[PDB]
Amino acid sequence: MDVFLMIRRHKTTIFTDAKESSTVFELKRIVEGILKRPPDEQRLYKDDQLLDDGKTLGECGFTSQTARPQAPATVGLAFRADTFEALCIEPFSSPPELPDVMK
Amino acid sequence: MMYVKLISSDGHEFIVKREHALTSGTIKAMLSTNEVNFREIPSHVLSKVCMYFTYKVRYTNSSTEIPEFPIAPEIALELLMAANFLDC
Amino acid sequence: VLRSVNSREPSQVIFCNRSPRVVLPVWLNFDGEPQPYPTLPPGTGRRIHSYRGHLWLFRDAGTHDGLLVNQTELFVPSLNQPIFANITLPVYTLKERCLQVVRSLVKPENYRRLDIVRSLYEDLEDHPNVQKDLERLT
Ligand SMILES: Cc1ncsc1-c1ccc(CNC(=O)[C@@H]2C[C@@H](O)CN2C(=O)c2cccc(N)c2C)cc1
Repeated sequence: MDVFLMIRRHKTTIFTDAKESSTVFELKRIVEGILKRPPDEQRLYKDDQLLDDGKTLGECGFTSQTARPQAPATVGLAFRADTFEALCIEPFSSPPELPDVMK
Repeated sequence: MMYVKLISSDGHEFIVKREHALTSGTIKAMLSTNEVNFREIPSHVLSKVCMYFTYKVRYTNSSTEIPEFPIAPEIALELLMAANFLDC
Repeated sequence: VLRSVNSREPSQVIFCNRSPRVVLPVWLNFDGEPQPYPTLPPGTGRRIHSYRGHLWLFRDAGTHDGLLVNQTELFVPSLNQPIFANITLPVYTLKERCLQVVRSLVKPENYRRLDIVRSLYEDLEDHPNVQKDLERLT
């Protein structure tokens, strides 16, 4: 079962998919191939919860029916500087006010 | 390589599969160092464009029962402007 | 050209709406004129009486947005057990989906008041319609 995600850190957003049966560590290996930082220098989060390496994405609550192509689930990411930085995700820009003609 | 970077007007960096980004003729032309800057497309719009790529690849021919692609009213005009520029 | 054949050979069909839209079935008569039929709510099915060689198309009842039937535009009942007509949403282009959302929020008299290029005002005004889809025809 495929799950569709947004792996987010600061102003970086990775759009990727993974199997529900795949692990948190295997997702760090995906991040490594893109951002060139090893899994030991990474922390993955579901909201404020730190995810354990050996757990499947499905056990972590990333399911095919919630982590959808058109509405992907967010995975937080923090790197180790050696100490890990606090989890920080920059919000996307705010949409302008609806035009009078649209309200 | 396998991924490309799409940067919004407000500096958000969106990393997507090259094959997903190449679905847009505009992006394909802009790529040909695996990075494209969109000076007029803000993050609340570009994030939706990336979600569309995933949706299109997943649901094109087919597996049956396609869900609606959602667009909040507040983003609709700017997303229309971007879809028109990107030929999406 | 695009018209039903007067076969007079009955063919039972299941119109199965697997879209989140209210569906308008449209029968193309013997002169090729579109005849609207009763609507189908979102996830409903109807066992209907049609004929071999008769032509049908399916639209969103409120906006006339194009729908697919058995992954194509036109449905022709064949020799029968009823023939299953699976009505679904197409994967609309992002531009077409955006045009659909804008049209649902703005009155046609107010399209001109939007701060967009003229070509987009024309795209908004060129709302889906059966007649334009029928022509062509090629
Ligand atoms: C209940 C429902 N919900 C959605 S649609 C729908 C519905 C309702 C009634 C019918 C009855 N079947 C037909 O009217 C078929 C259909 C076509 O094949 C034309 N046709 C003919 O009897 C026919 C034949 C010759 C000439 C002409 N002029 C007609 C109308 C069918 C569908």
